[PDB]
Amino acid sequence: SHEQFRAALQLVVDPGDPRSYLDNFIKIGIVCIATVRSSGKLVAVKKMDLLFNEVVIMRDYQHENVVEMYNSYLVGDELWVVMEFLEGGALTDIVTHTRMNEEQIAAVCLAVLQALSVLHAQGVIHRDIKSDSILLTHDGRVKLSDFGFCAQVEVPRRKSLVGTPYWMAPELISRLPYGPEVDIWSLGIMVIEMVDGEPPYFNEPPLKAMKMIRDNLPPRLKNLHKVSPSLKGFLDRLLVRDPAQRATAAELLKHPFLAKAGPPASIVPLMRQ
Repeated sequence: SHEQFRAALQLVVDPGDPRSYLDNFIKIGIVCIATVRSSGKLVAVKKMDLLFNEVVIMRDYQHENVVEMYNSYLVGDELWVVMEFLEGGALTDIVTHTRMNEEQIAAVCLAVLQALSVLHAQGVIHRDIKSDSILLTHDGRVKLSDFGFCAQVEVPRRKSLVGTPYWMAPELISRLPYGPEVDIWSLGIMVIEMVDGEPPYFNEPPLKAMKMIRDNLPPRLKNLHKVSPSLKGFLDRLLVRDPAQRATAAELLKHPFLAKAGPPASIVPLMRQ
């Protein structure tokens, strides 16, 4: 915190306020929810009073798979963010108790990939890809959340120590320069999550795990006993230790595993329980 580091802040932010059109607020828990007098839509804000990276970077972007960040303001020492609110939860409330299928799995994967595919050419990297950063509509539509760790990359390589260890890239843990390909390794660990329910080494304290991520072969499935050879095949391309022999998002859409993705509706009954 500092009011000079908040100097390059205010500028990149709309002025005025939201409660000129928006009004019927209510603390819900996240913070608030208002209404649009023009239509009646409600929004959910997250108030406050680096992190630089969400505001500037993603204020220039919008995808149907990314919770839309509408507008940004502050009164005094307090930032107001209008945001696309959804009721439908995170994939973590699902993976942890029941066992998904390839149709549901395939749908979370390509959904996640539809985002990455444009976020990446656009020169940005999530850096915290895991089930926990995925949100769902009540209807069963799939989106990518939580860009509290992102950054904009001449400068095509990066090396900042960030994310969540059990999902991290070896090149990233190993302090070898990486690119967006890290986001690609993370998907596979989220895949292990969808099949077995947990990320590898999750029994371990994070740091030693980061060693075991560091110097063991790519992680293998404990299930497999109910695993179509196609999920292996897809899985088998994303868990590459050599960053360069690792498959690309552009490649993965063309993958036959993805013939099995289901509609939103096909996903709905997982949250229903």
